[PDB]
Amino acid sequence: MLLPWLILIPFIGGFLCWQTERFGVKVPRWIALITMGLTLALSLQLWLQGGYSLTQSAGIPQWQSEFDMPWIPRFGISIHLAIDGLSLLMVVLTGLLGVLAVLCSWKEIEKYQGFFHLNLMWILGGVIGVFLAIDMFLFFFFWEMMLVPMYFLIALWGHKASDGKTRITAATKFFIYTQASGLVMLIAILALVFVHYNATGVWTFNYEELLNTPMSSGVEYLLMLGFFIAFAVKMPVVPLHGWLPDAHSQAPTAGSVDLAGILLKTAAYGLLRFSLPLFPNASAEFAPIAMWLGVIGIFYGAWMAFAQTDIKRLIAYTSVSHMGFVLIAIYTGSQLAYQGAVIQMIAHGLSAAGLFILCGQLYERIHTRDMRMMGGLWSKMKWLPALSLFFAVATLGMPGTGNFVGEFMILFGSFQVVPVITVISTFGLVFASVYSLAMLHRAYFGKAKSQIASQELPGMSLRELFMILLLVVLLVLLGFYPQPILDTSHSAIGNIQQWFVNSV
Amino acid sequence: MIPLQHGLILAAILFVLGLTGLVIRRNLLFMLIGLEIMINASALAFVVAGSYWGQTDGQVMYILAISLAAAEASIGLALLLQLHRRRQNLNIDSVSEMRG
Amino acid sequence: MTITPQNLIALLPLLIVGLTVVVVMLSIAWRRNHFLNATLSVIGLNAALVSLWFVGQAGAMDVTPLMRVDGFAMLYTGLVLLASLATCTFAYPWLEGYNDNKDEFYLLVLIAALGGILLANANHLASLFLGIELISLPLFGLVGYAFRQKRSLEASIKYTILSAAASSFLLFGMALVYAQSGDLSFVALGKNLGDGMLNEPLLLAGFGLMIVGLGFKLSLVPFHLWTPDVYQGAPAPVSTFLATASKIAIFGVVMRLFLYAPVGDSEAIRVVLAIIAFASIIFGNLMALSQTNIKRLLGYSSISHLGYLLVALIALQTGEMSMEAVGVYLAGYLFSSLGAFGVVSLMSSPYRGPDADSLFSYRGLFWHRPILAAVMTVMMLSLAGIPMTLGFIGKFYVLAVGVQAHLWWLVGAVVVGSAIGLYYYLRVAVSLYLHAPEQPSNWQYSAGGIVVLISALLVLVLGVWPQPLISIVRLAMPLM
Amino acid sequence: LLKRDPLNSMMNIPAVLSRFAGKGLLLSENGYLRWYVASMSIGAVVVLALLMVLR
Ligand SMILES: CCCCCCCCCCCCCCCCCC(=O)OC[C@H](COP(=O)(O)OCCN)OC(=O)CCCCCCCCCCCCCCCCC
Ligand SMILES: CCCCCCCCCCCCCCCCCC(=O)OC[C@H](COP(=O)(O)OCCN)OC(=O)CCCCCCCCCCCCCCCCC
Ligand SMILES: CCCCCCCCCCCCCCCCCC(=O)OC[C@H](COP(=O)(O)OCCN)OC(=O)CCCCCCCCCCCCCCCCC
Ligand SMILES: CCCCCCCCCCCCCCCCCC(=O)OC[C@H](COP(=O)(O)OCCN)OC(=O)CCCCCCCCCCCCCCCCC
Ligand SMILES: CCCCCCCCCCCCCCCCCCCC
Ligand SMILES: CCCCCCCCCCCCCCCCCCCC
Repeated sequence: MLLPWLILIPFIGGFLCWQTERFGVKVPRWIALITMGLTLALSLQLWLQGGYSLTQSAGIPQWQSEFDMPWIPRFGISIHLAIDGLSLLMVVLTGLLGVLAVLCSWKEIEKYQGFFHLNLMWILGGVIGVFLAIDMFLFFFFWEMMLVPMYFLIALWGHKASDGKTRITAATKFFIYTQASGLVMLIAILALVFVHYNATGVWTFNYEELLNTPMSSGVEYLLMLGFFIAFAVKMPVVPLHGWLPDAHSQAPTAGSVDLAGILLKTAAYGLLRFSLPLFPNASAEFAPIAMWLGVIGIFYGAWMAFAQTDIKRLIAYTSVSHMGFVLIAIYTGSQLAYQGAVIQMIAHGLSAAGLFILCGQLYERIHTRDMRMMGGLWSKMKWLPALSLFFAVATLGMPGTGNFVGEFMILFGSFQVVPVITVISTFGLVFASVYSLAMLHRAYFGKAKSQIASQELPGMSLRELFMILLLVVLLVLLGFYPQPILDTSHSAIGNIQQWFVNSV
Repeated sequence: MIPLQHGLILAAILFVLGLTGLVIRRNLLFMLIGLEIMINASALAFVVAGSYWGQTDGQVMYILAISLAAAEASIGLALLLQLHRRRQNLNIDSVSEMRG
Repeated sequence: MTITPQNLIALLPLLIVGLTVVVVMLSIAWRRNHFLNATLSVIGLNAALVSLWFVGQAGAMDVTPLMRVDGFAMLYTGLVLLASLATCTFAYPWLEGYNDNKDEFYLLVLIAALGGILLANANHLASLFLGIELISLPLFGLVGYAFRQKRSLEASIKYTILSAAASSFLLFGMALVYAQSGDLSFVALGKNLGDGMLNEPLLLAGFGLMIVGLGFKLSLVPFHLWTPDVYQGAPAPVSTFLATASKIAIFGVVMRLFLYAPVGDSEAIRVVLAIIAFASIIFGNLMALSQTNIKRLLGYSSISHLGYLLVALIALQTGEMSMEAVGVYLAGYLFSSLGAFGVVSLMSSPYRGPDADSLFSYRGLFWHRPILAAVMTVMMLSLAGIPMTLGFIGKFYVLAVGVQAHLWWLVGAVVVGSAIGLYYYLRVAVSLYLHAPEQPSNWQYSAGGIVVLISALLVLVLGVWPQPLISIVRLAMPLM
Repeated sequence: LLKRDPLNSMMNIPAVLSRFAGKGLLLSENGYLRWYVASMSIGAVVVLALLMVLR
C-alpha cells in the first residue's frame, strides 16, 4: 500500500519542484530534498517493518508487500507492484542516491532549475518503478520511462564545456541504445504473453502467472535472448557498452545525474527477477556465453579504464568491469554468488557515486578533465585527494570496503560452479588494481603538469564533505558488517536460486 | 461474339500508350493529354466489362469516370494556364525547386 | 434498393456536410465574408459530429448497394470530421494573412470532408472511387491555394498529375476486377471462386493496379516520392489536412475492402503488401534522417507510420485485433499529426505573401513560444513511439498484432525503423530547446493554440491511461 | 591498441550504414515530376509481376 506512494512521491515532488520555482530560484532544490528524504524514509520504514531477516524462502511468488490496481483490463494489464528483500535493497539504495543527487546539485541555482529537479525526480521515480513493478508491461513502461528525462538532462543541462553538439550526440546514442533494447524486450514480453494465451486462453501480463509457461526450447531461448539484450545494454555488457562513457562524459558536471540515472543497476535486478525465473532452461543453456561475456567485460573495461585520459570515462569503464563480475555471478547456480552479486551492486553504487561526486568537485576546482593537465594535487587540496584515494582503494577491491565482500563472495560461489572463469576474473582484480593506481598516479601524485595544477585550490564545503564522508562510512560498514544486507536479501535470493536450479 | 479478352486487351493497349505519353513528354500539356488517354482507356475497360456481364454498372462507372476526367482536366488546364502566366514556359522539368 | 427514412437518419453526416457545402456557397455568393463563412463551415462540421451521435443511436445497416454504416464508419467519420475542424481552425489565421479570396478554402475543405465520410461508409467500388476523387480534387485546389507562391504551385501541379495517374490506375484495376467478378460490391470480389482457385490472374492484376492507386494515396513505397514535395509546398493547414484526413479515410476504406473481399486473404496479395510495408517503414525512416525541413520530415514520417499501419492490415485475416489496432493507432496518429502540423501552421500564420519565405525555424522556439515548443516535443515523442504517449500505444498494438500473426520480418522492421525515428524525432525535439541568434492577438489564433494544446493533453493522458480509447475503438465494430 | 574503443566502433557501424542508405535513398527525391510518374509505373510493373509470379 506504500509502494504506489514510493513511486508517486518522486513524481509529485518533481511537479512541485517545477511549480514552486516562481516563489524563488533557491526553492526547488529544497522541495527536491524533502521529497527524496520522504522517499528514503518510507523505504527505511518498509525495511524496519518488513522483518526481512526472519523471513524464510518459500518460492516465487513471495512478496513482503503487494499492490494491485487494473490499468488496461483489455490486455490484463495492471499497476501491480510488489516488494521483497532484493527490491527493498535496491529501493533504499536509489532513495539514498537520490538524496545525494539533490545534495550534489546544491548551490547550482539558475533559471529552469525546477525543470532540472523535475527531470531528476522523474528519473528516480522510474527507477523505483522498475524495482517495484511485477507485471511485465508496467516493468517495461518504467524501463523506458527514465530515458526521456535522462536524455533531456544529458542534452540540455550537460557538460557546459562541450560543443553543444557532442552532448546531443551522447544523449541520442544513449537513448537509441536503451530504447531499441527495450523494444526487443517488448517483443519478447508480447510473444511470451501470446504463448501463455495459446496455452490457457486468458490475457495476463502478470509475472506470477507467466511463470511455468509451457514452451519449447527454441522459443524460450529466443524470449530469453530478447530479455538479455535489453538487460545487456543497460548493465552494460560488451559490446553494448558504448553509450556509457559518452553519456557519463557529457552528463551534467555535478555528477548528480550519474547517481540518479546512469549508475544504478536495474539491469542486474532485471536479470535476477525476470530472466532466471521466467526462462530457467534457456538461462541454463545461455550461461557459458553470458559468463564469457562477463569475463571479456571485466578485462575490456579494465583495459579501457587504463587507457583513458579522462577521469569520468575511467570511472565508467570501472563500472563496465564490475558489472562483468555481476554478470558472471548471476548465471551461476550459487546462492553465495547471488548474495555476493547483491553486495557488489550496492557497494559499486556507493563507490562509483563517491568517485563521480569527487570528480565533479575536482572539475569545479580545476576546470579541466585531462589527467595530463594535472599532477601533485595532494599538495594543493585539503580534503579531496585523500577521499579520492579512499574511493580508488574501494573500487580496487580492498577488504574493509563492501566491494571486496561482493567480489569475493561472487568468486567463491563461481569457483564452486565454474573454476576457470573464476580464475580469470581474479586476474581481473589484478587489472582493477592496475587502473586504480594509474588514476591515482596520474591525478593526485607527482609534479604539476600545468599552471592550474600548481595553484592552491579551495577546500570542500561542509555539505559535499559530509555527503562524501557518509559514503565513506557506509562503504566501510558494508565491508566490515555486511550481515544485515545479506539477511535482507536472503529469502529473495533463495527463492530465485531454488527456482533456477530445480527447473533444470 | 466478341471476346471480353479482346476488349480488355484494347483497353490495356490504350492505357499503356497513354502512360507512355505521360512519361516521355516533357510538355505539361502533353502530360495532361496522356492522362486523358489513360482515364479514357480505364472507362473503356469498364464499359467492356459491363457489356460482357449485361449490366448497366459498366456505363455508370464510365459516367463517374468521365465526370472525374472533366473535372481533373479543368483543374489541370487551370494549373497549366497559371504556370504559363507565371513562367512563360511549359517545361515540367523547370518546375522542380523542391527536392530531397 | 431504395432509401428509407432509416437510411436517411443513417446518412446524416453526409447530408449535413452536403447541406453545409450548399449553404456556405450561397453565403459566399451573397457576400464574400471570411469570418461568417468559416463559422458556417465549422458549424456544419460540429453538426456532423452530433449527427454521428444520432447515427450511433440508430443501427448498423447497408444504406445503398453502395454504402454501409456501422461503428467502423462512425469512428472513421469522426476522425475525418475532427481533422477537418482542426484544418479550418488552423486555416483562419493563415487565410487572414491572405490577400485573395479566402472562402473557397472552406468550400474545398467541406467537400474533401464529404469525400472522407463517403470513404468511411464505402461498401462498393463505386463509393471507393468517388470518395477517393472527392478527397483528391479539393486537395488539388487546397495544395495550390497560394498559386502565386512558387512552391505551392509546384506542389499543386505534382499532386494533380500524380493523383490523376493514380486514379487512372485504380480505375483500370477496378475495371479488371469487375471483368473477373460480375459484381462491384466489396463482399463479392472473389465469391465466384472455389477449391483453392482464389488466385485468379485477372482478379490479382486488378487488385494490383488498385494497390498502385491506393498506395499512391497512402504514400506507400514505391508510390511515395510525391509526399515530401507536396507536404512542404502546400499551405500549412492544407499539410495538416493532407497528413491526417486523407490518409485516415483512404486507409479505412482499404481496411473495409480487405476485410470484406474474399480475395483479401490471398497469399500473393499478403506477400506483396508485406513487401510494401517493410519497404515503407525502412525507407521512410531512413529518408527522414537528414532533413532540416520540418514538413519533409513529417512527410517521410507519414510514409513510415502508414507502413506500420499496413503491417497491422496484413494480419487482418489471421488475428482478431487488427481493426482494433488500426483504430487505436489512427486516433493516436491523428492527434500527433494535428499537434505537429498545427504548431507548424500557427508559426507560419498569418500568410506573409507569395514572395516572403515560409520557413519554420524551430530552433530556439522555447524562448519565445514555450507552450508551442512543449506541444511540438510531445508530438515528436508520440510519433517516436515513446511510452507515456498515445503513439506508443499504437506501436504496441502494431507489435502485438504482428507477433500474433508471426510476421517476424515486419516486427523487426518496426523495431529498426523505430530506432531511426528516435534519432530524427529527438533531433527535432531537442533543437526546440537550443538557442537561436535571430528569427496573433486574435481569438482564432488562440483557438488554434487551444487545439494543439488539447491534442498534446490527449496524447499524454491516453498514453498514460489508454483504456477509454481502447474501449471506444472496441465498440466501433463493423459488420462481421 | 584499444585506446579508441573498437567494440564501440563495430557497434556504431549500423549508424554509418543507416546514414549511407538514407543518403542513397534521398537520390530518388530529385523533385522531377516525370521521374515520379516513372517511379509509379515501375512500382506498378513490380507489383503486377510479383502477383503473377507468386499467384
Ligand atoms: C539497418 C541495418 C542494421 C539493423 C538491422 C540488423 C539486423 C537486425 C536483426 C537481427 C536478428 C535476426 C533474427 C534473429 C532471430 C532468428 C530466429 C530463428 O532463426 O529462429 C529459428 C528457430 C526457431 O525455433 P523453433 O525451431 O521454432 O523451436 C521449436 C523447436 N526447436 O530458433 C531456434 O531454434 C533458436 C535459435 C537461437 C539463436 C538465434 C538468434 C541469434 C541471435 C544473435 C544475436 C544475439 C547474440 C547473443 C547476445 C549477444 C550480447 C547481447
Ligand atoms: C475521450 C478520449 C479520446 C477519444 C477520441 C475519439 C476520436 C474520434 C471521435 C468520434 C468517434 C466516434 C465513435 C463512435 C463509435 C460508436 C460505435 C457504436 O456502435 O456505438 C453504439 C452506441 C449506442 O449503443 P447501442 O445501444 O449499441 O446502439 C445501437 C442500437 N441500435 O452509440 C454511441 O456510443 C454513439 C457515439 C457518439 C459519438 C459522438 C462524438 C461527438 C464528438 C466527440 C469529440 C471528442 C473530442 C475529441 C477531439 C478533441 C479536440 C482535438
Ligand atoms: C532487431 C530486433 C527484432 C528482431 C526481429 C523480431 C523477432 C524475430 C523472432 C523470430 C522467431 C522465429 C520463429 C520460428 C518458428 C515460427 C513458427 C513456429 O512454429 O513457431 C512456434 C510457435 C508457434 O507454434 P505453436 O504450435 O503455437 O506453439 C506454441 C508453443 N511454442 O511460436 C510461438 O509460440 C511464438 C514464437 C516466438 C518467437 C520469438 C519471439 C521473440 C523474439 C525475441 C527477440 C529476437 C531474438 C533475440 C534478439 C536477436 C538479435 C536482435
Ligand atoms: C551485438 C549484437 C546483438 C545485440 C544487438 C542489439 C541491438 C539494439 C541495441 C544497440 C543499438 C545500437 C545503435 C548504434 C547507433 C546509435 C546511434 C548513434 O550513434 O547516434 C549518433 C549519431 C549522430 O552523431 P554524428 O555521427 O555526429 O552525426 C552525423 C550526422 N549529423 O547518429 C547517426 O549518425 C545516425 C543514427 C541513425 C539512427 C540510429 C541507428 C539505427 C541502426 C539500427 C538500429 C537497430 C539495430 C539492430 C541490430 C544491428 C546489429 C547489431
Ligand atoms: C510530461 C511531458 C514530457 C515531455 C514534454 C517535455 C516538455 C515539458 C515542458 C517544457 C520544459 C522546458 C525545459 C527547458 C530547459 C532549458 C534549460 C536552459 C538552461 C540550462
Ligand atoms: C535495412 C533495414 C533492415 C532491417 C531488417 C530487420 C530484420 C529483422 C529480423 C527478421 C528475422 C526473421 C526470422 C524469420 C524466421 C522464420 C522461420 C519460419 C519457420 C517455419
